[PDB]
Amino acid sequence: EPVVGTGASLSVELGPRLLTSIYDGIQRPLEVIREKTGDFIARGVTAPALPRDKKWHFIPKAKVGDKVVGGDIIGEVPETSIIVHKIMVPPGIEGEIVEIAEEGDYTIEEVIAKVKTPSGEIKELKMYQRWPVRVKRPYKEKLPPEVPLITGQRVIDTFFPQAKGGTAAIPGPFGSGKTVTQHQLAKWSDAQVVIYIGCGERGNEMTDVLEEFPKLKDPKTGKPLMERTVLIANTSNMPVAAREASIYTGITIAEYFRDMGYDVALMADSTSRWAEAEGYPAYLASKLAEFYERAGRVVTLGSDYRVGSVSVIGAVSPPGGDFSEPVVQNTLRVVKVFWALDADLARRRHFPAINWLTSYSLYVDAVKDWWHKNIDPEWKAMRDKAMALLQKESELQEIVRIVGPDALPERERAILLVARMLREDYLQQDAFDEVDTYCPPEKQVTMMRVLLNFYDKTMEAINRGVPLEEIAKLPVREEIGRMKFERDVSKIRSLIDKTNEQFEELFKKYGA
Ligand SMILES: Nc1ncnc2c1ncn2[C@@H]1O[C@H](COP(=O)(O)OP(=O)(O)O)[C@@H](O)[C@H]1O
Repeated sequence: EPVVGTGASLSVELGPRLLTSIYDGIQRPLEVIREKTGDFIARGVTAPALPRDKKWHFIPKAKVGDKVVGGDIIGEVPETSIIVHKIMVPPGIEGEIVEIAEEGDYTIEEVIAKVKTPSGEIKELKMYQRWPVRVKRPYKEKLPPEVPLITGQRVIDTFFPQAKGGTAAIPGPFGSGKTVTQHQLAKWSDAQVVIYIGCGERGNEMTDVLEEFPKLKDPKTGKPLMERTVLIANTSNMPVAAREASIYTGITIAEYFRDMGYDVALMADSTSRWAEAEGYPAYLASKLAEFYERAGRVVTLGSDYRVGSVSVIGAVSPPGGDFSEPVVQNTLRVVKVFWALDADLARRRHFPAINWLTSYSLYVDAVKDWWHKNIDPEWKAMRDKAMALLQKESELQEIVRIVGPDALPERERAILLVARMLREDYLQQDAFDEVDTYCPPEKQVTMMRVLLNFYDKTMEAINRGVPLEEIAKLPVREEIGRMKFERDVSKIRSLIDKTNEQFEELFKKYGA
């Protein structure tokens, strides 16, 4: 109960009823009290993490005489209408199943299986397990980044992708009302389970968490989002030790769902705060690295080949306006993706307000082959080409700030026209629209083809004396501006041929 080292069993419970729960930094339900210290040990107070009274349906998935290892799945429990809970042998336990519960209803303290280890010790297995939050749950192998976390947000999926098992940062307050991508990511990413550490601490970012989240829908199923979510609260009311520990608790819970074969998204909030008071400054930064090192897509423990994932999205909010010290410089050395939410884009109402010049993803090469093989062989070429055009536009805009626009040749005016179309018809996305709130991979590449083909044809036309003013008012342009609102991808695809012919009608009219 007490003991020396790093804590004496600072841990979490894992079994049916993690989903829909609201918790604190150390897994106590709807607001409890005070913990102290760390670096050595810690003290606690009363609350039961998972209900012992509630009865769960257990479907056995193994028989007497089955050999099992850590992570093997011995049964299933239908926990919400979205998520089947997978009952696994805890890590470090192996042997022969000598006893196993029949199908039926059971509380979580009941013994649903027994394992005889090779030395003969009999281990009793319940529907839940405990794990020290500060030790990475083990796995067979950490796979290299390969499969994108598909977000359905064009700028992210196309230009700044996150891999499943990857690490990403975004400017913080998740509760910030100036942006909604943080909410788009939670509901649309193709993770089955979300672990959310909303440490919104005061007023308008705290009671909006309670009794809206229960009404929030999971757009994929119609059912509520909380049926595939675990909330971890981090209020100003709470002790600084439980706040600190909350991310370790969240990522341990994420890892546990990963181990079942789920893709999970862990979203960690953060606030403009005074975190102050081992060779320090550098040490905390080294420990943060370790937290982010727990993200990954893995072959999980178990006898079946099984893959699961934890992807991390961390909020970042410096004390001041400037993104220099505390959290931001230290976070940006470890994360492979930064989505630079930009107050000046927001005021211009360019939405998602993601600065396409200051954001970055180091996963582009990691994920390209998944796109090429599954969606479009030209994904990476198109993406690179569109970015180069965005870079060119920005270089041109700088020059035109100095000398103005009147001296622009047709060619540069043309680059400006097409870059503007890319920004308006592709980067900008309407999270409030029934269609455009999510953009499937197949739609993203077709929209990109339409735009780049219009670019090719624009430059071909300039190259042949067609005035730009004639191209600017080509009727298909306005259809290109509305294609994000079209569900039918084949109708978007048809814009390619329509662009081609309209341009032919222009080559003709000029003898070009
Ligand atoms: N249709 C939309 N799609 C995506 N985001 C939207 C939409 N409408 C509004 N927004 C949000 O506005 C945000 C702008 O963020 P911003 O306020 O610049 O962050 P910061 O806190 O750094 O200023 C975008 O992330 C975007 O979510």
